[PDB]
Amino acid sequence: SWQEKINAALDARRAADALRRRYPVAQGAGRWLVADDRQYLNFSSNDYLGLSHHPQIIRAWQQGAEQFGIGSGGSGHVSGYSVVHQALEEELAEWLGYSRALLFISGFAANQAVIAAMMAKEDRIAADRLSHASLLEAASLSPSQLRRFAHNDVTHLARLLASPCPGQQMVVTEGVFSMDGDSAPLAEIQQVTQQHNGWLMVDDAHGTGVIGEQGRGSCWLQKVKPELLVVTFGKGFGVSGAAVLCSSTVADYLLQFARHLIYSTSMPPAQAQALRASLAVIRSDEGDARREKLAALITRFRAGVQDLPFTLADSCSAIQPLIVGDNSRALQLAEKLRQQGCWVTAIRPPTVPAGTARLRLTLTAAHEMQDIDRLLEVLHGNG
Amino acid sequence: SWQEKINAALDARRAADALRRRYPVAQGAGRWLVADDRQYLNFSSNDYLGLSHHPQIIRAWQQGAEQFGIGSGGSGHVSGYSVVHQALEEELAEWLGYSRALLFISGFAANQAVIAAMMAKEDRIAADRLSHASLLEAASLSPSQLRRFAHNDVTHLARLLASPCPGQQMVVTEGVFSMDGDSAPLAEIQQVTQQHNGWLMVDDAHGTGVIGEQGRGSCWLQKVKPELLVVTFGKGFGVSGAAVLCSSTVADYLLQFARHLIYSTSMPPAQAQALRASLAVIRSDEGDARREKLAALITRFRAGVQDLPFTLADSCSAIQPLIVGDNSRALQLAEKLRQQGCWVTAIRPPTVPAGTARLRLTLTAAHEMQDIDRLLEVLHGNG
Ligand SMILES: *C(F)(F)C/N=C/c1c(COP(=O)(O)O)cnc(C)c1O
Ligand SMILES: *C(F)(F)C/N=C/c1c(COP(=O)(O)O)cnc(C)c1O
Repeated sequence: SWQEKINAALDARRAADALRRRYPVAQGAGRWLVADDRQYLNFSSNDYLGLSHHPQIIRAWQQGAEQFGIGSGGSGHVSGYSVVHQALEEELAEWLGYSRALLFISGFAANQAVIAAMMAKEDRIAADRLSHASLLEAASLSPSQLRRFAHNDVTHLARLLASPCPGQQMVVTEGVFSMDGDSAPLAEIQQVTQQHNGWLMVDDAHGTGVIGEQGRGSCWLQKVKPELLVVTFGKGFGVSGAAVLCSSTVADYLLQFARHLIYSTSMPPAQAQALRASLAVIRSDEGDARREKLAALITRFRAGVQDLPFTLADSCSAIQPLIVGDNSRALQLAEKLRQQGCWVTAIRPPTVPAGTARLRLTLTAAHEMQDIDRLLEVLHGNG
Repeated sequence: SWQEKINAALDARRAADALRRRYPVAQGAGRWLVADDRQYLNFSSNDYLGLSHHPQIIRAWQQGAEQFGIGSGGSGHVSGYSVVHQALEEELAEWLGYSRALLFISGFAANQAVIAAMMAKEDRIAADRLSHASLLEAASLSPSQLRRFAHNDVTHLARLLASPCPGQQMVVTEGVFSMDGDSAPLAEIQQVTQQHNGWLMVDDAHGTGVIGEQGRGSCWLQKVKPELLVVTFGKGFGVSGAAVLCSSTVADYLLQFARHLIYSTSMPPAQAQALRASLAVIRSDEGDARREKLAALITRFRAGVQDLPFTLADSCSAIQPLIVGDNSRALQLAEKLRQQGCWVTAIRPPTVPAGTARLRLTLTAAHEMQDIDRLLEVLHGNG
């Protein structure tokens, strides 16, 4: 029966396997975390530039609501396409150097709409083995053929692409990777993809806003323009939502065929004003200050761990995995950090290679040097 | 090549076939529509209760931002599960009489996460031929078997279910249908689904908030509790987002397996406060007033069309399709309404049966009797 299927998918879970509970917080974004009325240094949010509490972004969200009300009313293809949506689209495209941008309610929605509209059964998707669940989930549902290349292995990607294919090949990878905060080799990737007449799709959720001149992100930093750029706004922009950046003809194609775009409610115009305000801060001198500060905090932390019995991943992004190895080790560590007021989150098997239990630490430009030193002090004292 | 595939999917579109452009508006939700600086009576938004501009909802969105900032910071399974998300979940579940509710960023996302997590290749989805693109799109991507039953045909549904199936059967339908605003026969549908040991999933996007005691929607009005209820908030709630309503064990199942829930950014807490404020208005005496007014406006309009050479669909929801038949007819009509300050949207083949060119009119409780009379006056004068 259905219940037997549900009770048994549940009942058959291992403990230190993959069971997951949600803890409610009063504040979850930026420097601090408030949980059951206790304040903690937050090293687990994705607010990399501390923009979630920026007063200009807050102000734009508030005044937007006064100007436009809240809900848009419907679809972009009906009466839900607001002048604010269109200004934001235009501002994104100009920023990142594309012809067009189309707004989406979330990155999952944007990654899904693209793949769904663009890939057919004859087609092939070549995706990095470590690509985000949203990319892979969609690629795996797609009727097209999914092939996963070894993380960042451009030789493998090359082989995958050179195999006879009855249609077209889309290559998918991330600008900054979710797990480890490492970058893809975009210049080389693009190079083999053009060699095989494929097109490239980059999800720069973790780089957007946070690196590059004016924060333009991984592609712009690396001098690569893929055919599809997906940026999402719930990380360094400090809000929520996403855009696909692309050419005139593909944006026209997506407007005709992308059902998720055709039939979904557009975002509240006030959310779109808050996104324009965030983009403005990101492109400004204040933008450069925040990115410089986050970089100095990363330097301070990486320097401080040299002395510690932990291993760091190859990241110079806000994402800093701290390899502990033994899961009882990690668990005990994480609970110790928490007891000392540093809120961190422990990642253990099966999520990652047995003996890779890591803390997935995040830093933001809202943090201060003395926070990093506290984290370091705490990592020293117990371990 | 890719470009040939894009240029040719485009180039090979028929005109009065399915080409679509987006018109930017200054205001798209509720009584009025502002476009290129002209005001129009808006008969094309999904703001059925006029709540998009309600001052208590606006106020909650604004003060939310002051209390919690904007972005949540990340996932519900990390530091993005706010006390406000949890109060909203609890308030929804209590309202609609379920054990649990899980929040989603949009209805598409919610319909996708459920189907994806719940349906396997052995399983079957039996969906109403007219189910919304989001339900069908997901059901069609699913590895499970999709079978479409004739609109509201419980005899056909019965046959579909009685066919040998190697797994489980999920029945999917809408509380109020998107296209025509008609209701499904939920009591009978549930009845055959239980007969065949299936479970039922209802998407009540178009009924939620707007009918039922305290606005509880189609299921509650019809005394049916399906196993999955999806409600979305961009229509009568006047905001954006969605929830799945379900049992303890299935919510636990969805928290473990629903990747779209596990790895997506949660909605801004301020958006969630605005949703709680909207639910409060909906459950209140003001709630009943708005629903009574929308009902009186529907009565006035349906009564006024009896005299006119158009045909109405079987709706007593805010959705009122006005059948015109001849597409040149519909087009000319719609452009005439617009020239007379009533913003309506014309739906023609191939979207609907040749000779079914209709205006898809919507009314809301923000409208007044004199708006309906203007629309009627305009429908009379030219036709
Ligand atoms: C973030 F880390 F909290 C969730 N990861 C989300 C993500 C997306 C999804 O977009 P969302 O807007 O959150 O629904 C797309 N790409 C990547 C790399 C990530 O991490
Ligand atoms: C509405 F009419 F503008 C769009 N129709 C959306 C819809 C959904 C999708 O949820 P969304 O929140 O807009 O992404 C799900 N079910 C139905 C019946 C409709 O109409």
